[PDB]
Amino acid sequence: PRILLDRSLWKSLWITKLQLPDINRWERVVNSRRVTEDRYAFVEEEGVMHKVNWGLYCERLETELTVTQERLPQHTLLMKAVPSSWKKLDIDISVIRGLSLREAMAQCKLSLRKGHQIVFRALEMAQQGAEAKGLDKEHLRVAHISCYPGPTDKQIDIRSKGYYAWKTKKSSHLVLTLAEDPEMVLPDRTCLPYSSLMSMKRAGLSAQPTVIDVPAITADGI
Amino acid sequence: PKRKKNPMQLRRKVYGLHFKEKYLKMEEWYYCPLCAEPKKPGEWCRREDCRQIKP
Amino acid sequence: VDREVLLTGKSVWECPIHIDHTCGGSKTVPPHAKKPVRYMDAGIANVGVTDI
Amino acid sequence: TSLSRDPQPPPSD
Amino acid sequence: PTLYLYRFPGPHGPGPYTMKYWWTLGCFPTGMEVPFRLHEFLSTYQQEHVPVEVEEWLRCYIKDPLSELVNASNDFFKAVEVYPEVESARGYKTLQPSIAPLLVPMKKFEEQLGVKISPVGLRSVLSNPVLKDRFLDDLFDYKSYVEKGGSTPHRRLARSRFEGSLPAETTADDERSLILLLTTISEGCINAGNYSDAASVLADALMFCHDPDSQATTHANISFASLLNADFKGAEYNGREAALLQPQVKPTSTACARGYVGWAAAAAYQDDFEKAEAIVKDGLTLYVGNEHLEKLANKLQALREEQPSVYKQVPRSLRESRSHLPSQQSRGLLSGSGKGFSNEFDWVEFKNKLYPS
Amino acid sequence: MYARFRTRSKFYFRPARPALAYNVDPNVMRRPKVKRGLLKGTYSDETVDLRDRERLELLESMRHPRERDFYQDHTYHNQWLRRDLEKHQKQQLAARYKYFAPDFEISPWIWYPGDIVEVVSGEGIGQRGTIIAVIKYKNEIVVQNINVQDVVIPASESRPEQIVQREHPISVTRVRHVDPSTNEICNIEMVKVRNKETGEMEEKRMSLESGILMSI
Amino acid sequence: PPVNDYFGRSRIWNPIACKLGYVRKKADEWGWPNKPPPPTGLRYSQEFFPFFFERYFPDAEVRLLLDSVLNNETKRPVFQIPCSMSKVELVNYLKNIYGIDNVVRVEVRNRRGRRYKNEVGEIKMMDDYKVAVVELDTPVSVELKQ
Amino acid sequence: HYRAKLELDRIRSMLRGRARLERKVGLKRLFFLMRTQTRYRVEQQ
Amino acid sequence: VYGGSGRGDLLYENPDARRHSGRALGVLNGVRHSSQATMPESGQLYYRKLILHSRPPNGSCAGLQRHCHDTCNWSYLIPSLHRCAESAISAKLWEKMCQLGLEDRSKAWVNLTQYERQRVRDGQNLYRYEVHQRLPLLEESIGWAQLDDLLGWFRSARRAWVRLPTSSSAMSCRLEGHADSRDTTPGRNQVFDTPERVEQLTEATVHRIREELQRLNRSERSDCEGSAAMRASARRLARDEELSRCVEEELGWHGVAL
Amino acid sequence: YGRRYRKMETRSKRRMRPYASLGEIGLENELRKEPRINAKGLNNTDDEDWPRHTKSWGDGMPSMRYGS
RNA sequence: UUAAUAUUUGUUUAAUGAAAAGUAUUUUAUUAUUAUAUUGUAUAGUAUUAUUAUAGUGUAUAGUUUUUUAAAAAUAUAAAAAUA
Ligand SMILES: [Mg+2]
Ligand SMILES: [Zn+2]
Repeated sequence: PRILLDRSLWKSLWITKLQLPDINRWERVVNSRRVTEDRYAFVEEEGVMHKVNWGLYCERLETELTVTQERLPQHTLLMKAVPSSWKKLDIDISVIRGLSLREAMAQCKLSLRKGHQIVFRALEMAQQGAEAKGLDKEHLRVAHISCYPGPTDKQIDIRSKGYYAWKTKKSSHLVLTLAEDPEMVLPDRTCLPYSSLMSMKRAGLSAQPTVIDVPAITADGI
Repeated sequence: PKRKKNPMQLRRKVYGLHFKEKYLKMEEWYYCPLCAEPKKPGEWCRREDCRQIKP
Repeated sequence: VDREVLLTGKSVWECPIHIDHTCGGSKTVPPHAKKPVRYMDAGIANVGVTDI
Repeated sequence: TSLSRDPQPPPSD
Repeated sequence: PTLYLYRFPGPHGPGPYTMKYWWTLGCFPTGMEVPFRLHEFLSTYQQEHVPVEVEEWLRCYIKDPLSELVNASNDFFKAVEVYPEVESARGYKTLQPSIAPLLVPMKKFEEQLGVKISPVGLRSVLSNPVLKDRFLDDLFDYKSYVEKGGSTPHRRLARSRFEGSLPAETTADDERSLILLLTTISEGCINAGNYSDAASVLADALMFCHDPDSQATTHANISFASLLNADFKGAEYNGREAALLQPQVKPTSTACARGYVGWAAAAAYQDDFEKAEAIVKDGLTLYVGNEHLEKLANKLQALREEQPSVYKQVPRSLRESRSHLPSQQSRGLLSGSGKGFSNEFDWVEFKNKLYPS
Repeated sequence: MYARFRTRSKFYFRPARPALAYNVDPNVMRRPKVKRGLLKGTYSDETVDLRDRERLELLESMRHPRERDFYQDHTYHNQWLRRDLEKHQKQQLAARYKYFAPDFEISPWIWYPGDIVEVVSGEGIGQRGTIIAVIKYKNEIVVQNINVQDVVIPASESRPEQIVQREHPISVTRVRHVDPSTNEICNIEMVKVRNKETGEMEEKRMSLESGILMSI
Repeated sequence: PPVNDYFGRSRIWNPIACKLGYVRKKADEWGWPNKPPPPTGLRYSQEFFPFFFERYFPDAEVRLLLDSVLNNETKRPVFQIPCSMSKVELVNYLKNIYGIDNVVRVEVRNRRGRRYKNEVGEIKMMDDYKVAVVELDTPVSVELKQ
Repeated sequence: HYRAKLELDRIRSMLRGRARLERKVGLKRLFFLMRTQTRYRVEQQ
Repeated sequence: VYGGSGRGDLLYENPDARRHSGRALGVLNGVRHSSQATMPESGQLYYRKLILHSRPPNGSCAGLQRHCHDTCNWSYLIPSLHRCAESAISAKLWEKMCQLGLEDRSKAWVNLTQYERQRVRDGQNLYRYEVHQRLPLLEESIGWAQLDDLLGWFRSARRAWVRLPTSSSAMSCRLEGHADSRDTTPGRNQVFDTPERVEQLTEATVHRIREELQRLNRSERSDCEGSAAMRASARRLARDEELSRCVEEELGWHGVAL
Repeated sequence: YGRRYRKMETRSKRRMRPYASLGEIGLENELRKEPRINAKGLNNTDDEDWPRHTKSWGDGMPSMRYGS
């Protein structure tokens, strides 16, 4: 080539650092010279296409999207390399979507499935993260739980009397979103069966819990 | 004679009662009046209180 | 040494490690080896142009 | 629970 | 003429079944893969490596704690003032604006002061209009005090180290405003419903106060917080410490009466109704007139009117068994043993029982 | 009673993503440059990767005890035979350590501490500075108050985490000296010159425009 | 390739002699081929430069194990020597250079050089060393002032 | 042979299931559908 | 308009042009007839509706069951403009410009480098663009705005060094272009009189700042009368004084006087 | 033929005929410690029938199938 | 896709109708002692023992080639008879 532009290719592959010295600089050929102007992007203003600084525009878009995702009142956890097949993991997930955090963790603790245990761990971590961010505990609810296929390992093994067997260990990922919903009402789970009620009655314990009137916190002494 | 099964034949199993009652089903639970833990009616705790009286 | 120079600022001139660019191959050539003279090389570097 | 302490004087010249 | 590879990373990438080997054995279980850990080496050793002379001279150029406290308090006050007020709708509870820009200045203030403040508590005190006003006033007072008369806790620590190398006056205005704003944050956190966090905040809030009345008030507040958190032992401890500070408190303060109330309620939750009645009797003989004691005495008497009709008393082996308040239920929901998941029968806990530690 | 489960089509058909020709994504110069997932919608506050060493206990606890692995303490093939690395990590090594190549140092060396040098390209373009340090074997220059970034020092047993501003090495290709008399950019070349008080001949640095010798 | 790539416990020394080995030996001996070769008498005599230098400036790496004698009164200190030495060689070494004359018995045991991998995974093996366990009449100890 | 691939690729969204997921099955289905519809329109509609 | 860019999105995507793709368009999502392949007739309303409504939700579309970010809030729009001004002009350059202006009254620009001049011009341009984008949301949220953000509306313009119009200054003229060729298609929120709408928005926000200040003063007076005592908090006194001085100075900088 | 290797190995290694009564297990304990006339013979140690609860290490250690 | 599948299912257990070694690897560690060159070390596993370099004052708590559990059918066991 008579004029090899620094972003063009000639006996070379596209290397980012070698073909783009500065991303905000656009190189052109003017008067048989490499002219390095500022990069502009076209935006629609007042019905015409105006040119704005491309680097500033991209940084602005990224920062605005980031701050919106931040101040959106929810907590999203992305667990990777979960030791379970994506099929069985989604089968176990299909029961938790659209539940309160309380009932979700209760079902996970009372279930007998590896997917349920893994998502219990995920719920615990997401609840800790939401508490750290500043969300309340009682108004937490799972909003979007999904799993997509992840890494994979292939393991061969010998068996009795010399037979090779193949196995495909799978792994999936988990996207778990806890959201704050003030209009949530939780069903009364404190109900006891009549058997336990009359058993505690025979024992002498109060079947009804003792509510003690606790005074409020006052800083009058200071 | 065996052949690959379309996605529709892969979703016929969830229509039966065997698939629904095995994987996707919730629990009836309450709070252990002595342990303050979720408990199914019929299964108790190891603690001395939960063995003498059934919470 | 990269971390140390970044934290201190001392100027390093020689490489801290001896680089054997042959990966143990230079010990295979006999010691008295020397490149022979090649007359009339088909190159342009000997002209020493500075404008093209 | 110890607070952030005051930096130390120059040990050498 | 064939080769045997037990477990190798698949086409997409190495999974956990191979990373377990990578972290325990040191390399993949096949041996054909060369261990390459340059990235983590650069991330850990090259970063933590520091020359001796620079490490020794680092402690000379640390920032001034007084200036750091002043700047952190200024920035945190600016942030909490810029934070908007919640607009109350009608028919549905409006979602409070999440505190995104408040975590960094609050974290700097926490790491400069040596105390931890709850983000949930800050959100609650910002939602509450009057609590927000109290917090803003106390923070401005603390700012003015630390800008005019330095840091009383830092001066106390300096004098302590000085007397260690070679008494304690009353609490200063800065420490007073600090414990006031911390009590406000704890009240907001209790309104939000995090009793363990409120107790943990007040436990460090008590360290700044040195006057007996402020200490008695903080002890009463910690007793109430631990009572709501179901930590009856600490609740009773603080409740009786209030009455221990009683002889040195001003006559106008009822913090000792509230401590008596908390102690009696902790005894009642421990199911020692006789002890609770004795405690409330002593509290009434001390302060013949007090509603916090009178209401609790009436409740205890209403319970004791039915106590002898069921078992003639509360049993001995059945005490501290019935779970009353929902805080311990919420805590056990997370700290409970699962069904087949994590229990005495699972091996990850069975080996912990078997081995010493 | 029964949760609504919808079988996903990705678990039935999931082809590989289209690859790039010559590493040329056909729309690099046309689309904006933002983080991955922000425009698409993929966002996550924290990413808890189980393949890290810190989560090894959790990863082992989440699996079932019946699963077994037989080569925990010994390997099948001997792991002391020197064998080659992988392509991606060899390329990482070749990209990080470029000064290992023969004749990587620039000859002859002209940039010595004490000169006034202006940055011609890259970040900090049009700024003059004094050469503070010279990393010769890497062909890098540490210039005063130019390309300063925050270097961190981890907390030890007695000190906390400490972050401080420090200059970073700048490549020699994007820096040019400044004439002491003209105060402009000038090409400088090595020049052998004998001293007046010493018969030996030393190598100084001379500019083409003004003709000024620079000592070492 | 004839290069042995195994760096394990069973590393074998190749008995086959290569031409380059003889060339390098001769070149280090008398600067082949620039300088004329010394006569057979000087080549086979005790005055030949390598033997003369090995006799008048001996080179033997003797390393003491700090754990064997540090803060413990031990009667069997251990040392690391090159493989070309023997019990008599080591006892003469300690008697003439360091003055340790009271040597009861030296227990010889060869040991393969230490092998390890660096960050990039290259297998680099340290030089081989012979372990010796010398026995003295009196127990010795070098205290470490804590 | 000119198999109508690049033209019938854009109509795969009208199909369902595997014909919409995979390419060749959907292309065969669309080819057969268009051929039989043209035949019906010419000789029987 | 549904999938590509919403109402207050700073993005610009031609909904019918796939410029953000790394692959040729193989399958057409919204197809009504078999004849939509060789001639999709796209651009017609009744078909581009199907296509753009069958398009999936993007990061800014905020799908139904997923939460939707609060964007129409003035208390969020103002810090957006402020952060854009900070991304445009750095703190050092901002201090240099403030000193140069307070010292020479826009007469010693020769001290600034051409790169800094271009940075200032690009920052002003980007600020004008984002104001043109947020104008509908700002006119929507002007009703229930708060005093802090109403003052930040002028703070951000001052930081970006853009003098707001009042009946340097970059919001005074419109972008040149013949009205017969300018884009006027419906559905795309694009104001055509920016110096005429931003000026009346500034007048309205000045009136709103006056109303908020008077409301604060009346609430303080009513609280004092209900308490029947003149016991004002030091924090409130200092806040009132500093906010009065700040609004006075920052409106005098732009040229508006209460 | 279909005979599982593991199951047939266990069946051929260990006995299956169950005891019928406690008197029968007593008679078996009596008739077991009898010398072999011409057979191979097995070691009759002085603690073969004695309680191994203190001898064997695993007879007291925590067990999962017996639950502590 | 076959696949909610086929075969497998093992952490001291019902301990075993039983118990004395050699050889070649893998892995290495400051053993003691007789107290004169060199040379290869110990336990633990793994594979093998016809074709004599392993059998006697008397044999390792030896249990991975020994393997989990609250159903019918199929299948295996005629050493599963108190049948034919
Ligand atoms: Mg017709
Ligand atoms: Zn219980």
